[PDB]
Amino acid sequence: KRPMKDIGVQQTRFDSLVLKENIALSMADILTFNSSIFVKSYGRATLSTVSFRGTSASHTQVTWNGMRINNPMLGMTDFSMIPSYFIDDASLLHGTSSVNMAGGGLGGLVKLSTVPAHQEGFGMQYVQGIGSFSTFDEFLQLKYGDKHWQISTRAVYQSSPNDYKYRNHDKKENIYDDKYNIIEQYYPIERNRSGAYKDLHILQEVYYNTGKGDRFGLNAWYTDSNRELALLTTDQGDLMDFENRQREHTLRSVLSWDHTRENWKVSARGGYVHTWLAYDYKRDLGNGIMATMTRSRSKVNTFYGQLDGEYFFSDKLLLTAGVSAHQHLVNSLDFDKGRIELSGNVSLKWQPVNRLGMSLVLRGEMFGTKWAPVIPAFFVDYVLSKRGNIMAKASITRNYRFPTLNDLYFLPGGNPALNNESGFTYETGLSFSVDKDNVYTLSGSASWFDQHINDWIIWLPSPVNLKKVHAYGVEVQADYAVAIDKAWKLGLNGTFAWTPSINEGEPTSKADQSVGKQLPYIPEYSATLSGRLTYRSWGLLYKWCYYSERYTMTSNAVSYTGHLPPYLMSNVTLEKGFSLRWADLSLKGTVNNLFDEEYLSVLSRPMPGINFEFFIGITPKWG
Amino acid sequence: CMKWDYGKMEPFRATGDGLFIMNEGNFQYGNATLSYYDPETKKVENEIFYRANAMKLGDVAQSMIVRDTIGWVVVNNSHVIFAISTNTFKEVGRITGLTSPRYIHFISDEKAYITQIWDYRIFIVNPKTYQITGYIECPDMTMETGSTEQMVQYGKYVYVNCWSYQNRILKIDTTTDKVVDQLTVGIQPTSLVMDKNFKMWTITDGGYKGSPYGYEEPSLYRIDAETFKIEKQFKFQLGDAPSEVQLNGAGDELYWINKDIWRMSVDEERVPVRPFLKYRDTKYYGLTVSPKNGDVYVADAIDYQQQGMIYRYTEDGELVDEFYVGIIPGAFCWK
Ligand code: CNC
Repeated sequence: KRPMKDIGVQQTRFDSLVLKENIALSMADILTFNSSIFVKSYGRATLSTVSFRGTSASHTQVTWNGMRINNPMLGMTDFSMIPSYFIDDASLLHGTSSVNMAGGGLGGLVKLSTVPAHQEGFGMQYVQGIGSFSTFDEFLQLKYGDKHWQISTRAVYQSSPNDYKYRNHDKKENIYDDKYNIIEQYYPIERNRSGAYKDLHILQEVYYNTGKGDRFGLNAWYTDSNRELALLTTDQGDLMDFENRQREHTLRSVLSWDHTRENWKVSARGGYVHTWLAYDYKRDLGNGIMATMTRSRSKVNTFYGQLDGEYFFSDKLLLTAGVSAHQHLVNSLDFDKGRIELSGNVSLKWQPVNRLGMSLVLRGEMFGTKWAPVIPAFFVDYVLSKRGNIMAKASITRNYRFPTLNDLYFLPGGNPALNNESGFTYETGLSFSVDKDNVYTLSGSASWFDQHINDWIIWLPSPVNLKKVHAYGVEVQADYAVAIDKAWKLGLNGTFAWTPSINEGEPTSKADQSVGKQLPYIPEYSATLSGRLTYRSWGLLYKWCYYSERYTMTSNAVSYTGHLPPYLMSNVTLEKGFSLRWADLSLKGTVNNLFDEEYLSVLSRPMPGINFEFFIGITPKWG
Repeated sequence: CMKWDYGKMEPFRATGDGLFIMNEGNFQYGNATLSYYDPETKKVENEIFYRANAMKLGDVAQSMIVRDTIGWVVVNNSHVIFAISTNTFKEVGRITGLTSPRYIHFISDEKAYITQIWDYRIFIVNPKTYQITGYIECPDMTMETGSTEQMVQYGKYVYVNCWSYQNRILKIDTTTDKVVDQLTVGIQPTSLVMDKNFKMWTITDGGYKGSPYGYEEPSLYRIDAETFKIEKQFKFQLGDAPSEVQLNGAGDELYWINKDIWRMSVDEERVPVRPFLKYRDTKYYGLTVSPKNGDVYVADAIDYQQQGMIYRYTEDGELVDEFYVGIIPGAFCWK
């Protein structure tokens, strides 16, 4: 059933209709409503932070076509800048499973890739989206194929002013009189300010297949972003002449070569990424002069190469090896230096009997000039019962994460002599699948994980290490699909995660009420539920997300000005498809914030009420 | 399956000679808050501004000035200075339309100077019409690294220091509203105070290695009032970040953190060796001295992301009290 590579591995797979369901969704929205991951984002087209299994953002690695995507200076990825329509395949490697491909993925790994199409001749697609607040979305697809070549081109453009009206509960405007006294105070109905944005993404793919076992590929991805940083809720006055801007130009390229044979296979790969960052903070004073108060520029160049192998001694024994190299040449204007990163791994997969299965992974790393202890990993898989496919899993590892480039080389606070975090993990879980005779398909899993973080890197008046953290909990997910009638289909996907994140560090000072406390901005509970109903050409989709209370203080103390209520959101989409002569029409209307909540997900960050969105999709048909 | 957030007011009736604590809060969180402490009954009220007004204070509260029964709370990251009553904590007004103000200084009942960071101008406001009535241009000051922090007046002049990315203190003539003379000190003079015998005390930060001006030994100065000169300079050795050299009620005794809380007298000589409070593995962020009895309050910020604690010590040095306030207690003011 399962492939030899997937032995004793806990992961979740995003299928095509989840990713290709809407052109306005970034990967932050995909992970929010389709997985138990916590995503910290105060709206649309804004910084999104992923906390995976009770860890920080720096503990989650992102790879696009095998090349790591995390910003080397910050160590974290902004998931809001990755359109879902630019991703054809996504996987989520949980905990120990991240060791199978990456290094310091203490939380986990997010594996993104682009898949070759199967198009004969020429074809194209155009989708246009119109919604509230004067938002506009466009997406254009061009492709061609002739059984050896596969050329594709995509473009995504998104723009909006972000001037939604919200009722402000954190500020009171006062009505004066002839002698400057407050007579009445009312909660104003303001609009989001300094929130406009314009994004451009272009993706180009060229694929070649000799048909003799050699496959070549080339992907190029260009990003042009122009976003403004919104004002806080507690910001006073009609403050015009104040602009924030974060321009961001970036190019990702990967070259791939695959050489396959009877039982063995070798894959070579190389890439290059260039990034240019620009932050502005200006004020218009006087009459026409616009003085500048903050100006930051940064340029990052990275070269990537990788070589993988795989050998089959038989159908019940397997060997893999691989070497990876990254070189982050950073020339940040306003320190200019970088790191060389090497990783190698050798793995043995063995299937001694039909039920039992074992796997052993050995990985070594060397970042710049400092080696790391060998990272081992053992995965074991056993089949408790063939009837209901009840299966048991277990794993264990000792993972290490290197400090980011700012933790090492930075202008105000640049400690070079910094240790690397370590984490000891062990997991166990069960799974099942009760597929019946085309009536329903129910499958799910439940896994327990216990993980210890040591030498966590934190800045406090500057890396100071410390911060021992204990992360554990239970993950549950289940899928269901039943055909009520010959024309009605229902699908339910639900996930749940109880993820305490307790810090066990020695009490700093004497009044530290933080030992044994939940970490800030990490919910203890999370749940998602997605329902899809299909009737001929009609389709109704329901998305629901639940986050428990998120604490803004390490002491978890009750405060009036720092309280975040549990987050519950509901989105509904209705889609209708028509079949014309020279084209196919797909109409869908999206309703976000169905119940019109006046809420606050991130402290002092206003968020819109009920808003709408309407899409038109045209796919020409030819001979 | 729904979410909500409102607010409700509360009738505070604070009396006695209390102490106001301005909790800065974190940065781009909007959790700055104000606290009140009563030294007689040892009772502390947190979040007095929000509780009595049903609205948040703002972001990064910096300082506060009490004139008669009206206190002016300046909020840095919200471009606002709130005017509240010191007996009910009700809002009496606001000054809005500033560019990250630092401090306010009233030179007359109809005029007041406000100093900003990231600006080369010193605002002039009317504390009654609530409007800006002009600006003061600091020479050789650029918008990129503009900074002026604290005001002390001496007769017809006003003295300021230029902290962030600056090494200069300026003298302003209030009659003509112009900068008349300049003085040069070490890198980043943090705070400026005046004593009973008319000698300004300023203390210079180190630099926090990496800064464009580079690092320099933190120092202490005793600039004279009438004529600038430099009179005397003190050396504090590298690896330290001293600041907040405010005086006592009588204005004849110095107090600065510099790791071990020091206590120096005016018209004296080189720094003593015995600290007022040697060290008890605490992270002291700010302090104040009571003008009534002489008790010394020191603020502990712990880890900058939780409720801080203030310790109350007598003039001798014995602990009397300790209590919790908002996040990062930054400054103190006496009702
Ligand atoms: C100690 C500290 C603090 N800082 Co500095 C001071 N003194 N800071 C530092 C020191 C070390 C930290 C560092 N290397 O950045 C010090 C002096 C080097 C530093 C730097 C600066 N700081 C500055 C200022 C004045 C401020 N700083 C505070 C944030 C003032 C803080 C007070 C406060 N109210 O928050 C503060 C007391 C505690 C921050 C903290 O660690 N929080 C705990 C942690 C959870 O927070 P965090 O968000 O993860 O921390 C990061 C940021 O706060 C950042 N940061 C600090 N200052 C800034 C300014 C900007 C524009 C940005 C984008 C980030 C920062 O530092 C951390 C590392 O990235 C400030 C609110 C204090 C105040 N009331 O004056 C104020 C912001 C004022 C304003 N309206 O802009 C400087 C201009 C001073 C200077 N010239 O050295 C400078 C700006 C940096 C630059 N790019 O030029």
